Amino acid sequence: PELLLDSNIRLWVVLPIVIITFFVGMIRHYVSILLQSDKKLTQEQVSDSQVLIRSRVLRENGKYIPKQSFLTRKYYFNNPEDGFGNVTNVLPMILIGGWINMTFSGFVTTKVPFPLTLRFKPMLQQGIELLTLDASWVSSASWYFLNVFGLRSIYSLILGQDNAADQPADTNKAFKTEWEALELTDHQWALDDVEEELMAKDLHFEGMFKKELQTSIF
Amino acid sequence: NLERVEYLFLIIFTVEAFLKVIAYGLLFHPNAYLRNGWNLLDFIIVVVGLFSAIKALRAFRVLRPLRLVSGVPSL
Amino acid sequence: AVYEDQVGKFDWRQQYVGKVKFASLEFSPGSKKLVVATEKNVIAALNSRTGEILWRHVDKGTAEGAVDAMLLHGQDVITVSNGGRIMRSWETNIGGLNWEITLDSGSFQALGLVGLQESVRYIAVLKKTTLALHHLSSGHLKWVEHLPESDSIHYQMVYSYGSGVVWALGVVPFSHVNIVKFNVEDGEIVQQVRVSTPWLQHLSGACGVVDEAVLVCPDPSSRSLQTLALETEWELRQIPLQSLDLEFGSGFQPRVLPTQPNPVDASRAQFFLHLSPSHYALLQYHYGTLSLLKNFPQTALVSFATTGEKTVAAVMACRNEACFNQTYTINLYLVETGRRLLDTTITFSLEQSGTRPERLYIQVFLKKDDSVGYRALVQTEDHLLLFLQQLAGKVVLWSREESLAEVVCLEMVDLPLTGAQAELEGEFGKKADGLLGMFLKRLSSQLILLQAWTSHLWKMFYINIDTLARDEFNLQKMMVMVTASGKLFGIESSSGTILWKQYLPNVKPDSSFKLMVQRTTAHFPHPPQCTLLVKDKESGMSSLYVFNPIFGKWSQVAPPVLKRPILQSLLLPVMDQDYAKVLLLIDDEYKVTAFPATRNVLRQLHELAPSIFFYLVDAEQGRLCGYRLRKDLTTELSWELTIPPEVQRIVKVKGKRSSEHVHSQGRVMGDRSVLYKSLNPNLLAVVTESTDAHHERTFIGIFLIDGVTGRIIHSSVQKKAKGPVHIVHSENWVVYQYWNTKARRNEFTVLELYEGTEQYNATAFSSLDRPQLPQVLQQSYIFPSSISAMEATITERGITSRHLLIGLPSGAILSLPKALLDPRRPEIPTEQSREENLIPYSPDVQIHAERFINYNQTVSRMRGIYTAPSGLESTCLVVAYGLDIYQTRVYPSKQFDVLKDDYDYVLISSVLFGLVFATMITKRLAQVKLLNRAWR
Amino acid sequence: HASDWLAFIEPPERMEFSGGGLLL
Ligand SMILES: *[C@@H]1O[C@H](CO)[C@@H](O[C@@H]2O[C@H](CO)[C@@H](O)[C@H](O)[C@H]2NC(C)=O)[C@H](O)[C@H]1NC(C)=O
Ligand SMILES: *[C@@H]1O[C@H](CO)[C@@H](O[C@@H]2O[C@H](CO)[C@@H](O)[C@H](O)[C@H]2NC(C)=O)[C@H](O)[C@H]1NC(C)=O
Ligand SMILES: *[C@@H]1O[C@H](CO)[C@@H](O)[C@H](O)[C@H]1NC(C)=O
Repeated sequence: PELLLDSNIRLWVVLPIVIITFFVGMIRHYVSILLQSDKKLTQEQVSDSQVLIRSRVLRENGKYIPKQSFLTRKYYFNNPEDGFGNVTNVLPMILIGGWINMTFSGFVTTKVPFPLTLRFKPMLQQGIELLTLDASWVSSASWYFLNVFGLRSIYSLILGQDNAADQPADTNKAFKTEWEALELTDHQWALDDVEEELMAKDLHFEGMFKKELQTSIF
Repeated sequence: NLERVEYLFLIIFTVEAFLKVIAYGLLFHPNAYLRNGWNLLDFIIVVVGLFSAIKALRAFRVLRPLRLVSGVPSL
Repeated sequence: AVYEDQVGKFDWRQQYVGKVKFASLEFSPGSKKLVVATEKNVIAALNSRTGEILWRHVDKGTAEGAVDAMLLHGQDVITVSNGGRIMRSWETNIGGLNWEITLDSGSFQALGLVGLQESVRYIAVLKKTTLALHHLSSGHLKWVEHLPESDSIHYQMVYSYGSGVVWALGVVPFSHVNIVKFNVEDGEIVQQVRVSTPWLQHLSGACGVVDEAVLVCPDPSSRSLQTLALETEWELRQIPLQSLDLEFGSGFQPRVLPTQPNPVDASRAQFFLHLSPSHYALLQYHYGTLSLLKNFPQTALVSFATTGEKTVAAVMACRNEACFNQTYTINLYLVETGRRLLDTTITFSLEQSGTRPERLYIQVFLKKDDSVGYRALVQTEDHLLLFLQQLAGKVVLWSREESLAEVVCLEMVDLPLTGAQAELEGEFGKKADGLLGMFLKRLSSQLILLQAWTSHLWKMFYINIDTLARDEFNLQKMMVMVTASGKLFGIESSSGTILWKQYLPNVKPDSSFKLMVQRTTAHFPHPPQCTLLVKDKESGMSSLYVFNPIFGKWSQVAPPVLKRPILQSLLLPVMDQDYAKVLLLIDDEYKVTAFPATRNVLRQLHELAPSIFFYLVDAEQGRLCGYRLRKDLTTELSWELTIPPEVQRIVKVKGKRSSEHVHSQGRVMGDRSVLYKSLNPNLLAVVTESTDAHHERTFIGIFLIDGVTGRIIHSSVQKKAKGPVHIVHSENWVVYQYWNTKARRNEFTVLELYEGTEQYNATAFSSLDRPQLPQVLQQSYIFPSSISAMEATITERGITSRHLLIGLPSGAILSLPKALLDPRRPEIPTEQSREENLIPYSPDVQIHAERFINYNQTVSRMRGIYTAPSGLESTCLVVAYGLDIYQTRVYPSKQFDVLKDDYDYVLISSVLFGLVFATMITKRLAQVKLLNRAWR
Repeated sequence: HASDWLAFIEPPERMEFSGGGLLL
């Protein structure tokens, strides 16, 4: 094309950036896992949380029990009960970017295969000092940042779940909120006409007596 | 460049030796092969330090391949 | 350079001195020196063991620095120069200076050395009116006397010895001749003698003094010799040569060569007589009798020398014949009796076809076996110096090519493509068969490449003209140099080793040269081809020479014969079917000649005639003319301009380089707008100087003209200015320097051209369809030095920044950014200036030592700077030629294309290994922590 | 929307050729 490049720069400046950023991300993930947190909770907190979860589950699924039991539980919960670390996550990114800019900047790295406008030029050519060069040619720092940004999906794929990248309050308040939310719920039984639904068609006794009765293990 | 590569080799060997010493304490020494490796490492670091402060002991580097038999099974 | 580490890795310098005029070799000779003076007004001391330079002194290049006379005495040298005005005493041992004085007015005639009582203590200087004696130790004047009858008698010779008196001889052609004897101690005119000679006309170049101050002159008209004893005679004595049976040549001037090894005692009684071209006679004089000691017919050169009390002559001739093999023999002879000294012959030869020696200087010494060994210094016809010794296989000790001190042309041709790849082009990437063939041959090629790789690693622990191949970066080229003496050199551009030489016979000292590269090395079946045009100054005859840039041999295709004087030349970009660019020549009758004149070229010119224009400038009458080519290779006048020579005179005319490329078609000043440049490809910049030399009525005029139609795009005059003027005209701008007399300082002036805000036509540029004048912006700056040369860097695509290379008189070369010389720089800073990122105006440009491209490899008397692209977007090749030759490379934009030479592989490997190790350790620690937390 | 598309403006070409100077 326009410029003639030395193959040595391709062999010795392109790959190391990718290797360094990949392994830096992996190390960041493993270190973040290593010292994630250590939290302890007292008995009252977990007991109250379980009570709140039970009340929420009652409110959500009271439509599968007889109405008398639902209202018996609703008489309860109303009178007696409800009423009685990062520095290593972000700073190493900037530090490594600065170190790479220090020890690698000063030459053309590669070129994107699609045309761009002059708006792209100030971002992709931090190190070079030319004036009329096209915006497709990129510097080393821009390539490093592009490589950093374009690895979230790869990290999510090759590594478990998603990591290695950047992006109750008051018991009485919760008790009052749940008391107010539960007061407007009414029982709606879901078994009123189950028999008629069952009687519509014959039972599905197909594909049940295939194979053979198991004899022993394996 | 071969002079500088010895620095990397020495530092990785000595960090390995430090890990072993911390792990075992006063049981790394009684083993013969561990003692041989530790003595080789000590000679190498001593000669490197003496040379850096200011070539006969370099032959002790030739003893390095023997350490290969210290860990490989069936040998 | 920079960093003090790349010193000598890319640059190289060669030093030179001009053609020898005087020389002196007699020395201790324990110290090995050779003091020489050249025609370039330079005096140097060369080592004799190797031929290097111990010290060198360069004077003014004009006629006010010519050396008139040179003498040696002990360890000191005496020089008379500046038209008989300045006398200097150089200390040879240290290279400094003992003293320097100024003589009175007059014309120098001869320089002599006198002494008294076996001790030399005075210097005698002769001028057409007077004679002066000065002290030798300090140079203080002793006395001056006026030569009687100086109005008509032309005095030409001075002779004296240890007697105590000084003679002075004057002649009037075909008339009386006068001899006046003064006394050294006081300076009275103690004797006068007059004689009559109606047959001679010269005294300096024909007569001589031998023995006890005896004057001897030849006479071919009387066919004899004339002698006169200046001591006790007052009449001429004639002696015929029929006794010795010689014969003067017809239409030739005979010469007499005496010798005087010691200025104190008398001269030797034996002397040489140059009788005919290549005819000498060693004769001996004794009391009015001449004895034929020896004769030498068909001999080239003779010389004298003396060691201790032995005087020895040296004779150079050739063996067979216009000598057959250009092979010459040098023999030693005793002066007392004509006799060869056995085991002294030296045989040498000259490589060039039509050269021959012209000077011979001999240094003698006494050997251990009481023998007389010697060495010789020979200058050939083409400014080549050879130092010959008395060995068998090492007859040539060293040689120097001193024709390279007057380089007049220069070109760079890239080396031919490597044969191992040029021929591989045919066998690689070639279609052979269907879809089943190319992949099979590709995998076979991969297999053989693997085999080559394995072979290369197996050996890890186990300059010829026809092997030249270009580099991958094309950073090595083939410099082609043309010298004023008529010699062509083909030199490697990487180490400065002469690869080939060629000679052009019968080249006048003030001819005009112009060469252009016709065909390059990008077409294998055809050879590269270059052409050289030489025009004679006086006769006006013009000639062409076609040759190969790589080998130097003349091509088989015979160039045409130019029956008329050639006015100008042009090199079209139209290529023949042989990929040779067509060349046109316009002669004195305004009809053009084409080369090559093939049928295809003739048809193409017949089709393309009305699109080619010639412009001619006559500085004598200040008249510019412009013609248009017609269909049948005839020309018709199109435009004409006149500048009255009585007010202004043209000094320069500059056009843009035809092999440059402009990258951007406009400039951005911000706020989403573009200012478009006016890139006229036919613009001409003409510089004129006023004819009024007064310090308040002198001016320099600048004209920007169009070469096709003749419209004067711009006219300007700068007042209170004086030449010389150095100008650079490039893609969009013009920068010229001058001298201002009212403030007495050197100034730069920059003009820049811009179009409007909309392109008139973005598809083509026709000079017949541009009815709108451009916008011109001008500015000026102060430069605190003088300038010897100026040039601008070039690149393949014009992407890198532009720099000006300036050659100062001291010897250094300065690299000045072009962005500093911008007419748009504001005096009052504004917000728009800030958003344009423009430096506020400053009237002075500073010179820093860090900006020199040559650290201390200074070039003396610089005359030219040449720049080459060198197949890479960040490097440009620079060659500066003056008295010396210097070659280097420059990167204006810090070499963004090639990896830095200080790359640390070990650190990269160490950091990679450390990252891998840390990854492994952290993974293990995290896994163990999770496992231990699972089991509480 | 100007000051863009400038890098895509390929240079035009000459329509005539001229050479010479001071008399040789
Ligand atoms: C810009 O200049 C070019 C060169 O003259 C113009 O192209 C020519 O246009 C004429 C008529 O306008 C045609 O007859 C020629 O055949 C064209 N020649 C070529 C080589 O294109 C072009 O029209 C001009 N553009 C404008 C806007 O005036
Ligand atoms: C021009 O400057 C260079 C600077 O490098 C001089 O080269 C140095 O010379 C000194 C004295 O002999 C040596 O000790 C250094 O080793 C030289 N440097 C290098 C890189 O070789 C050079 O001598 C100067 N030119 C002249 C004529 O003195
Ligand atoms: C003398 O001439 C022969 C050919 O006749 C040539 O080969 C030889 O090189 C010549 N001598 C020298 C010194 O060039």
